Amino acid sequence: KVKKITNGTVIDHIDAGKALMVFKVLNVPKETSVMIAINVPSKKKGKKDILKIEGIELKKEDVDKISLISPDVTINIIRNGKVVEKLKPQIPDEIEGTLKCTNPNCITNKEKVRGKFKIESKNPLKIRCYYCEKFLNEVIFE
Amino acid sequence: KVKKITNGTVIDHIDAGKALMVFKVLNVPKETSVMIAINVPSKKKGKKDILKIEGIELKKEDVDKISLISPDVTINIIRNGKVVEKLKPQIPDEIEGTLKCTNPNCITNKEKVRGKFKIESKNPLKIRCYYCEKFLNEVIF
Ligand SMILES: Nc1ncnc2c1ncn2[C@@H]1O[C@H](COP(=O)(O)OP(=O)(O)OP(=O)(O)O)[C@@H](O)[C@H]1O
Ligand SMILES: Nc1ncnc2c1ncn2[C@@H]1O[C@H](COP(=O)(O)OP(=O)(O)OP(=O)(O)O)[C@@H](O)[C@H]1O
Ligand SMILES: Nc1ncnc2c1ncn2[C@@H]1O[C@H](COP(=O)(O)OP(=O)(O)OP(=O)(O)O)[C@@H](O)[C@H]1O
Ligand SMILES: Nc1ncnc2c1ncn2[C@@H]1O[C@H](COP(=O)(O)OP(=O)(O)OP(=O)(O)O)[C@@H](O)[C@H]1O
Ligand SMILES: [Zn+2]
Ligand SMILES: [Zn+2]
Ligand SMILES: [Zn+2]
Ligand SMILES: [Zn+2]
Repeated sequence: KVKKITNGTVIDHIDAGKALMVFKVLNVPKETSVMIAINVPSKKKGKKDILKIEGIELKKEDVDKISLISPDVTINIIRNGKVVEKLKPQIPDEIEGTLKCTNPNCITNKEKVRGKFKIESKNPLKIRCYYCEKFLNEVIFE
Repeated sequence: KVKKITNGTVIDHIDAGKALMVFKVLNVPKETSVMIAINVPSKKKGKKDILKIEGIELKKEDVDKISLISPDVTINIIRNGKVVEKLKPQIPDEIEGTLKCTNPNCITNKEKVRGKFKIESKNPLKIRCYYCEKFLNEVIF
């Protein structure tokens, strides 16, 4: 019924309604061919989102960023139209820049100091700002 | 192969890379099931985007908004899994506010002034701001 990917990545089992957030964070080149399924059937999740990206094999850094958005996705490496590998995003121990400290008065939001964070818990996800040492109350990609 | 739309809308022939902007302006309910194809083959346009929405038949207002973003779209109404009607957008001659002038120096972008544009050409689409007289370099709501 539709053009099957030859070479690329299929980010499957994304929590329903979060594919657009994931896609934005990945920030792929403008001419990239992509298929985005939102709120579609899932035997495992009931409903889910899917991101199919042609011609790109995500780098570790991008892969792991996804873990901060949807903790149970399956990264499917496609080659010759076949799934040759399934990866799970890793929640990093530390993060450079990337996120916004949710403390309005943090030195990183008042001065020119790049963000720095540390993950202190994976489930639930708890991220502490290195500088003000306050936990983020939300995950925000800068 | 993939699940088809049973009842809803298939917005076809969207200019490549513009489906997300179109989807954003439609602002559909959070639980809406959707399929977005970006930069896919098209005999008619070489490359294009396609937006498929289950459970929603776009209202005229939305239809005409889409055209400003992508003038050659085809609105396909789906019922019982079949395209029962093929709609073409109507491009207005004038526009009140709605769009943001793409000229940073325009008064509308420095003071709180209600935008106003004139469509001087639909093929190709040329939208002129009444205040600064400059043509939009992009359709922004
Ligand atoms: N070449 C391809 N082009 C586009 N989509 C593909 C391709 N290969 C498989 N997929 C997608 O990758 C995902 C996983 O494929 P498979 O690994 O075939 O699913 P499962 O359903 O067998 O995997 P899970 O058991 O879901 O990991 C599915 O969502 C599938 O539609
Ligand atoms: N390119 C696509 N366009 C439209 N719908 C799609 C596309 N690819 C996958 N789907 C739909 O996504 C749903 C899940 O397919 P898969 O992901 O194939 O189910 P599973 O049952 O393999 O998923 P679980 O592994 O159950 O999440 C199906 O309804 C399928 O038709
Ligand atoms: N029930 C459906 N579910 C999902 N997609 C559909 C469904 N019916 C048809 N479409 C899509 O709607 C668009 C128009 O269908 P048709 O009108 O069948 O295509 P054409 O290619 O025959 O139309 P054009 O000649 O492209 O207007 C196509 O992109 C088609 O794949
Ligand atoms: N849900 C989908 N998932 C992935 N790819 C899709 C999906 N629906 C359609 N496509 C792709 O969109 C492209 C155009 O299909 P159609 O829209 O069927 O072509 P046309 O030749 O009918 O288009 P024109 O009418 O030529 O734009 C094809 O490559 C098709 O496989
Ligand atoms: Zn599956
Ligand atoms: Zn801080
Ligand atoms: Zn067609
Ligand atoms: Zn202006």
